[PDB]
Amino acid sequence: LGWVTFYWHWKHLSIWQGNVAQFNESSTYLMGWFRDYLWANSAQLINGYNPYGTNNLAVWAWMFLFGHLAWAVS
Amino acid sequence: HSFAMYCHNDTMRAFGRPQDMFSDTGIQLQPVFAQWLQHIHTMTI
Amino acid sequence: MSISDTQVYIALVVALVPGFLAWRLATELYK
Amino acid sequence: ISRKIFAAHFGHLAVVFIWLSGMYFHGARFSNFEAWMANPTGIKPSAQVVWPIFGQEILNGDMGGG
Amino acid sequence: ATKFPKFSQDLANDPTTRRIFYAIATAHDFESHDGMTEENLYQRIFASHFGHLAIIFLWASGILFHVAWQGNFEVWIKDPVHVRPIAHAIWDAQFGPGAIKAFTQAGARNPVDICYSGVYHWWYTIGLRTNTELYVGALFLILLAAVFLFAGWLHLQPRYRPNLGWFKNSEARLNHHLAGLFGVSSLAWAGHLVHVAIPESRGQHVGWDNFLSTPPHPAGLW
Amino acid sequence: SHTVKIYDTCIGCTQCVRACPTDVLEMVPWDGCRAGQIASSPRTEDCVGCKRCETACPTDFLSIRVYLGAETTRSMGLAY
Amino acid sequence: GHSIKEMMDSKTFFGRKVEGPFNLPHQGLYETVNNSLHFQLSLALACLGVASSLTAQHMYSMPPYAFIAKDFTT
Amino acid sequence: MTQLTGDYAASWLPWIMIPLVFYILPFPVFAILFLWIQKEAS
Amino acid sequence: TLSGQTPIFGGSTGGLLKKAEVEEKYAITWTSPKEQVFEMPTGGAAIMRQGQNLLYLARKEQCIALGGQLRKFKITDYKIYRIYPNGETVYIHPADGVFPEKVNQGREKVRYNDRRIGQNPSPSKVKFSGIATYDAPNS
Amino acid sequence: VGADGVVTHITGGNFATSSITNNGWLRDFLWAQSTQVITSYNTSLSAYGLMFLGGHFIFGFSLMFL
Amino acid sequence: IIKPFKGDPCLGNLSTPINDSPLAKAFINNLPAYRKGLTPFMRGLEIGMAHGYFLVGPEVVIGPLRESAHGANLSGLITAIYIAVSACLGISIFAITTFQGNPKGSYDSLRPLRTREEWSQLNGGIFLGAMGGAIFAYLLLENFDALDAILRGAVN
Amino acid sequence: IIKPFKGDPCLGNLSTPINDSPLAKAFINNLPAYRKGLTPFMRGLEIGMAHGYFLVGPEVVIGPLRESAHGANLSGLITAIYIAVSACLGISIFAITTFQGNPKGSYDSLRPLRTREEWSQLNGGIFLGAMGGAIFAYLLLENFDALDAILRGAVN
Amino acid sequence: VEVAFGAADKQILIEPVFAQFIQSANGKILYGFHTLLSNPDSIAFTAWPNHANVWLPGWLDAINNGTNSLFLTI
Ligand code: CLA
Ligand code: CLA
Ligand SMILES: CC1=C(/C=C/C(C)=C/C=C/C(C)=C/C=C/C=C(C)/C=C/C=C(C)/C=C/C2=C(C)CCCC2(C)C)C(C)(C)CCC1
Ligand SMILES: CC1=C(/C=C/C(C)=C/C=C/C(C)=C/C=C/C=C(C)/C=C/C=C(C)/C=C/C2=C(C)CCCC2(C)C)C(C)(C)CCC1
Ligand code: SF4
Ligand code: SF4
Ligand SMILES: [Ca+2]
Ligand SMILES: [Ca+2]
Repeated sequence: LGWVTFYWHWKHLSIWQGNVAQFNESSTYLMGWFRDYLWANSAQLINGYNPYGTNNLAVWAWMFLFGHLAWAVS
Repeated sequence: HSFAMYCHNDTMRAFGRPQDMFSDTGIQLQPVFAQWLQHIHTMTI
Repeated sequence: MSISDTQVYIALVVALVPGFLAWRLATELYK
Repeated sequence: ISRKIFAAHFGHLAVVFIWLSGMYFHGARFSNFEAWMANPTGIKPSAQVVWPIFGQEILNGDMGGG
Repeated sequence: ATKFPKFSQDLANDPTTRRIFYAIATAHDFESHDGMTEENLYQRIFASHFGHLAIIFLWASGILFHVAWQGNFEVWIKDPVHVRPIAHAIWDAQFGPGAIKAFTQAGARNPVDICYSGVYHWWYTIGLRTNTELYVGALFLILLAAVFLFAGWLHLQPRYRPNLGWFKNSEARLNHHLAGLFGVSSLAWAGHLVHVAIPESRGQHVGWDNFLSTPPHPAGLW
Repeated sequence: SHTVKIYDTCIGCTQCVRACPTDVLEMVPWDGCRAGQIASSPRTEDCVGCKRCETACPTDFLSIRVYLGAETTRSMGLAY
Repeated sequence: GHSIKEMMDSKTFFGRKVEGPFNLPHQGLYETVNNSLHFQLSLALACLGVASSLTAQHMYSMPPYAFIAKDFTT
Repeated sequence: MTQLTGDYAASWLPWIMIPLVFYILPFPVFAILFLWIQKEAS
Repeated sequence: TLSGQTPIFGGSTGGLLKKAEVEEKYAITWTSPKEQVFEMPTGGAAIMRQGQNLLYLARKEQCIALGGQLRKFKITDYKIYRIYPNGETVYIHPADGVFPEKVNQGREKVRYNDRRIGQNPSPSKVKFSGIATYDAPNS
Repeated sequence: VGADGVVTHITGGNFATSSITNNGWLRDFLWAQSTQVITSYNTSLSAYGLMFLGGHFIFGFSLMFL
Repeated sequence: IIKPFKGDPCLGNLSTPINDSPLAKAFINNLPAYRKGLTPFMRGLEIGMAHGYFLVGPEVVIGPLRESAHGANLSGLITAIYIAVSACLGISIFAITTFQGNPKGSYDSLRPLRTREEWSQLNGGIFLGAMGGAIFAYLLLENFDALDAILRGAVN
Repeated sequence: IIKPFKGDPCLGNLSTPINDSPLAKAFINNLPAYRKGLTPFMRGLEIGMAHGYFLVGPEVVIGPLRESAHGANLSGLITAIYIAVSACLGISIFAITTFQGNPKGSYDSLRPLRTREEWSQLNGGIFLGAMGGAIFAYLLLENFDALDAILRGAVN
Repeated sequence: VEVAFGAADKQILIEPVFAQFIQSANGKILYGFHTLLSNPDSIAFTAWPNHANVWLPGWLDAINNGTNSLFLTI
């Protein structure tokens, strides 16, 4: 379910953003799954609090990092 | 005192309290004994 | 048009009825 | 035991010398040490060229000086 | 030689800290408790389903109460595409001024949470239009969760505990769970959709004081 | 307070008794072996649970078991 | 009506001598399911983890709710 | 704004219920929940 | 009871704790024909005396790990006691005077099942009963 | 260094302000400095983009045995 | 030199210059937890007052209210109320729950409070101790501008 | 059901769901007046603090000084000083005068304080209890404008 | 490795032609299998003895509109 819901999300994040030819050309190899889905879409997430401010994703930028701590402590 | 001060800064930066965290702008923790050895090794040349 | 100030206090005393009945069940199940 | 220790250090020192003769041989035949010694700023240090098979000659990037 | 756990006496004489944790992850395994027969087994399955249904009905009454009180279901229902729902409000007393401002979103006058559950879209479809129908649906689910905590207390009293022949009545339970639990309650939901949710999707307001007079069809009941 | 049962597939090779670190097992006389012995566990209150008697039994699907049960202060090895 | 205890042990199919339902021996399965509270629990979680996948596979493709297709996060 | 306000009805009620159930009441609750965990039988 | 001189040990840290004063405490007692040095089960090394030795240990696995060490010093006469805090010294190893490896008579087949191990009953035979499946009085 | 004397560093004084939160290590170090190994396909740094992803395999593969 | 603990080589401690000095034995056995001839209320009253006094410290200069002056000393007192209520809660909870048949062992030093009437008297001391000290360090901090003057002769 | 009081039909009480419940018996017998294993000072210190805390209440908002703010909290504290001095006067006066040969009957529950050394210790508890509570609710009321801010995030 | 070594055209790309047949057997006319509710001259499209597919013209407007998640392009 980290392969089901990673593929539901990236197929739909390419339709909602209009870039349907992003999923259709770079999901056939594992770099585009890592470059165009994980690395690209986490840009607006980890900037939930930069040194210059704080927006409405400041709790999702914190829970995203609370969940790396809970995974690593496992 | 090293990792949970990175979780104090991580919570103050998310709260919008950049004056409450262990910064050079907030609560300063200066390396007093290691800034002094940088002063010794340039005054003995 | 949100609910009134009294309707919050009405909900707090109605939910003492499943708050006390939750205590009658949790002790009849013999903790 | 100690004769096995002493004789296994010699076979180890004969393994470092194989690797140390592979760093000097690759600087001898497969490097740009001539072009790097003339200009150690513009020319990038490189040894270990790659064979033309499987399309992996894309790893042979430009190191300055052809 | 402690009292906790009272269900297993091989763990109450534990001299270590294993007693606390192994009494948590064994407390619902009723089949391994000391001094339990099969008839007393099923009567605690049955009366803890009642205390579990009340958790579901108190949880669903915390969805409804917190969007009637702190949500914008009156505001969202007029432009349901260009405004975000509100889950509840924030009271974290250690916010800075940069997090009061950042979380004061969706046209609120206080910090709030944008509801990503989709219950606003569910109640717009089934015919809920005001913050009062959400409130009297939240007060009803509180009282509905009270008749299930009372029923669970009822079926542990010795005049009301069912016997093992009633729990092992598999053919009579399949008759009523298909016809009554799945059939009638799906017949009843088609009753809500025809009477309330379809006419309220067409403009007219059908409520409790209104549904017995106006029929849902001009060729109605015949 | 574990439970060390002993089954009749024993051969009396005394290997579980030499491997026990707490003296739970001991050899009693019997009739169904060439050694004439079988193990018995009279000091099962001293069973530390470590199943070292089980690694020493040479009979296939071994003739001695330790059933880890209600653990106590001397069945968990606590010197504090 | 039907007696489930009879449907397990029925070994007669219009004069033939089949071993049970689908020529397979299902005898003694009534008192296996009915006494086991874990057979009844495993069949009820398998039939609820299919209805929970079927919820997910259908509610994105055939949305039942008003303007939930145009709310990309919920 | 610079303060936690509430536009909703009874906005004084999170002002006391959030300190109550989160740092005022649980240490009483963890005391009562400790006095039956470590209670002896006779 | 028990008596003997303690070995030359310069104190340790892995020794007795508050359990040994309050619950139970063990004591091994051997005699040595030599002034030799042995390894302590509580970490370190001690010199045993030439008379009756006496060493207080905290649990029974420390005594028989020490008893298995003295048997390599050809000392096979050790007695292990168990000292309750009221002073009651029981004598537990070896119980009959004979070591449990070699067989003696009068001893009992205690905790013995008269079946193969593979023919223990199923756990659905013992459902809602007090016994476990390895107690099982049939065969 | 330019033709005046000021120095423009590679990330630019980034350690002083953002290396005190470990969201800053995640955003300003691991995310922002791996833009050269992520976008290293079709180029001469192509093997580093494969060893980056072949490395993540062996870590997750290690957790089968651990 | 380090000899075994009170002459017993079998006990699990050492008679080391830190625990068995002349100095550090006469300092530890004269702290109020170990001083001879004290009622358990006077033990707890002296233990508490040394703790309420410093616990208002780390919140009035590096707390969330340090930018102000009158509200800084409130948040440092409110801290030491909550640290010392929830600690004196935990030792009434301790004595209720450990004195039920095992009075720290009926059968011994470093814990000389083994009675449950010597612990319920202790809990009354640490409460009134750690809040006399929390107020004395509160009245010496909200009156600091008036105490800088009388310790510098500025009041003539 | 209502049975006779502890099995005695001749005693003048009933074993009713209010006095002989499982809940209301475990709540009353765990209040500090009835809790098992408490010294009488710690009984009175907990009884008093719950009483000094609320008794400053009804005079700072409906008293004669309610129109002001700094003088309102003084008249509420001065009330709870006088309520709790004259109540802790009345129980030193009680123990002097009832313990003279009849210690609440030498021959029994609901009044477990029958010694006169268990009552003189109680009177010291209710005095220091009901004036720690009267000051804690005084310091939380004269600092209310500074406590509205830290419970609303107004101090950043 | 093929995209990394320059030659993205040397990828092995299996077109999933069995689940592209499912959408073309339900009404998706994008691929062009032209059978069985993609072929309007078929027995399943018309339902020749009764012609009571009143659900069908509304369904094919949904599956062939490219703005919903109903049977996405595969
Ligand atoms: C008509 C009479 C009737 C009704 C309404 C019920 C109702 C109920 N019983 Mg009862 N029961 C009955 C008669 C009845 N029973 C009789 C006669 C017996 C004697 C044998 C029992 C013995 C019994 C026991 C032992 C227990 C119950 C329990 C329950 C509760 C189930 C908990 C739940 O949430 O369900 C589900 C709620 C829903 C809204 C169902 C929706 C979710 C399902 C999974 C999806 C439905 C979709 C459908 C299946 C899809 C496929 C359709 C198909 C055509 C394609 C429920 C309220 C349990 C209980 O006590 O709970 C308190 C339980 O322990 N019953
Ligand atoms: C179970 C559903 C549910 C959930 C998840 C919540 C959640 C929340 N409520 Mg609550 N609430 C509920 C039901 C629920 N409520 C109901 C039915 C009422 C009407 C009486 C209320 C009235 C209420 C008020 C007045 C306030 C909240 C507030 C809050 C927020 C913080 C908690 C708090 O301090 O207040 C404490 C909670 C209560 C006083 C009542 C909750 C108890 C309900 C009735 C049942 C929950 C118990 C549950 C079944 C236990 C099972 C779980 C367990 C097994 C682990 C939090 C988001 C605060 C807020 O608005 O934040 C900004 C606030 O002050 N709620
Ligand atoms: C180890 C050591 C050390 C240290 C010490 C320390 C750590 C310190 C400290 C200290 C402290 C920490 C002190 C304290 C204190 C205190 C006090 C002095 C108190 C008080 C008080 C009071 C007086 C109170 C009062 C009151 C009351 C009773 C109530 C009412 C109110 C009032 C407030 C009035 C050194 C190195 C130096 C040396 C020696 C040894
Ligand atoms: C019956 C009941 C109830 C009721 C209850 C009540 C009636 C209440 C209350 C309450 C209260 C009424 C509480 C209180 C409190 C308190 C406190 C918490 C205190 C305190 C204090 C302090 C802390 C002090 C301090 C001090 C001192 C010691 C001296 C010096 C100064 C100072 C101030 C620092 C209900 C229904 C709810 C439920 C349950 C049962
Ligand atoms: S259990 Fe092992 S050692 Fe004991 S008699 Fe059987 S085979 Fe021999
Ligand atoms: S569990 Fe350990 S002590 Fe017990 S019989 Fe087996 S080896 Fe001996
Ligand atoms: Ca601040
Ligand atoms: Ca007046």
